[PDB]
Amino acid sequence: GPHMATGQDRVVALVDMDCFFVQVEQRQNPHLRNKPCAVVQYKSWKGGGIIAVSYEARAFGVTRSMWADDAKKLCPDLLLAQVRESRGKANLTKYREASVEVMEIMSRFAVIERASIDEAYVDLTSAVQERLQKLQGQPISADLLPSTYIEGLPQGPTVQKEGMRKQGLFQWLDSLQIDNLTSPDLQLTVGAVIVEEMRAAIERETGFQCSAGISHNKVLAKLACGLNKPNRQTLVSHGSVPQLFSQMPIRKIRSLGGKLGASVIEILGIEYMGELTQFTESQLQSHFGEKNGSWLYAMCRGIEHDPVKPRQLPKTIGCSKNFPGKTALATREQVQWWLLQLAQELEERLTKDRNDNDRVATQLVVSIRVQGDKRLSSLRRCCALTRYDAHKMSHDAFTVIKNCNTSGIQTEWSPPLTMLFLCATKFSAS
DNA sequence: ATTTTGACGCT
DNA sequence: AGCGTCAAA
Ligand SMILES: [Ca+2]
Ligand SMILES: [Mg+2]
Ligand SMILES: [Mg+2]
Repeated sequence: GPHMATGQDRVVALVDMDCFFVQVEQRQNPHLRNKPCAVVQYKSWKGGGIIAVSYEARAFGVTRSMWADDAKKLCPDLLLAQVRESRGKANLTKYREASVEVMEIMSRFAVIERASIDEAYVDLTSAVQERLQKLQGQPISADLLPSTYIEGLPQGPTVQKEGMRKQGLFQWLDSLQIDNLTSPDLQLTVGAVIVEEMRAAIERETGFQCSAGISHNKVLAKLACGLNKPNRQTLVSHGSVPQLFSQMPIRKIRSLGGKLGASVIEILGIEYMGELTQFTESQLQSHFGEKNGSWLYAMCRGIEHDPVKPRQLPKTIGCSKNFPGKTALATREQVQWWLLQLAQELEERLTKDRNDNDRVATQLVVSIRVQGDKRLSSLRRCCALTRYDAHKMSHDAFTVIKNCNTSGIQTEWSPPLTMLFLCATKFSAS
């Protein structure tokens, strides 16, 4: 009752660029704008593997992970842009730089947590309080929320999408109590006003469109973001949670898309997130462990406490290449040549990182997979990273993996290597 | 033969 | 420290 916390203390947004790599290529090549297009890596094997797809192409059924030849079967007029290749491998530099562009715009508004190359969480609590004192009890106009959906509305006693959006927003604003500065729904609404402004700034200054979720925690912000894509934002209030969760498959909640979510479904015999409310915390802890149990118990009620971490920069810098099927590396020289290629790209990125962000990596992680191994990594070993020098780094990696060669012969490597991975970690200020 | 990434938990 | 899980374009 009067003491049960409700997790309404923060305003958190999640901003996710729409079909990010496609928008990077469409900005660069206007011929691709407003067309079914996709971004592909490599070209030789089945036309390349698709990694990003415009909404126009998704309408034909084109997806990520599809081979371009197969996507062309679904969408004969599909346009393709190829990821740059350098030193024999895919090079993602253009997209990393466009991402930095967007994160720097977002950082002007608030503390952000970089969640991936194209997504960031935003803690808007303080900015919301400032906007609320500036507003001075003034009602919030629908005009300040031109692309906002209110999850769960309209409800109760037009057939076009934008009509429904405005009806729901009108119901929400009609209800709002702008008299109380501590009102969580008012705080979320002001959050949404700020996110509209941030999204406008991103589009004005980069050309890129994005979607956003606004709620009281990261999990609900992330779920909200996906409810109305592309180029829209969705507010998920605390009161919307019971109905939203009553038909929400467990796997849709972040961290439950894999084995743990599968076990929640199997062990408890449920399908939707709301059904979790019928278990005690101790029951959930018994099945899924103390940490997971407590998390599930609060989450199914819409409550989560994971903070938006102040981290705008990635914590590791890695380079990896697969050598699938018959291309697996079977000679010592091949292995050394590819270690050099990886180390040269890594050196270039590390040097740029040191100049831009005043830090230096101190550990080099080398990972390999051998033909036959079921796991993603067959071997992970670390060593000192003392100089941003590709020849030294490639030598150190070879030194640390050379004992993996079963082969009795000199020049041959067995079992053949199907993957190489170099990752610089453990950054220190410089 | 999705590939190339990046964060975080367990022990 | 090394391994596993979950997620991203
Ligand atoms: Ca995206
Ligand atoms: Mg995303
Ligand atoms: Mg995606």
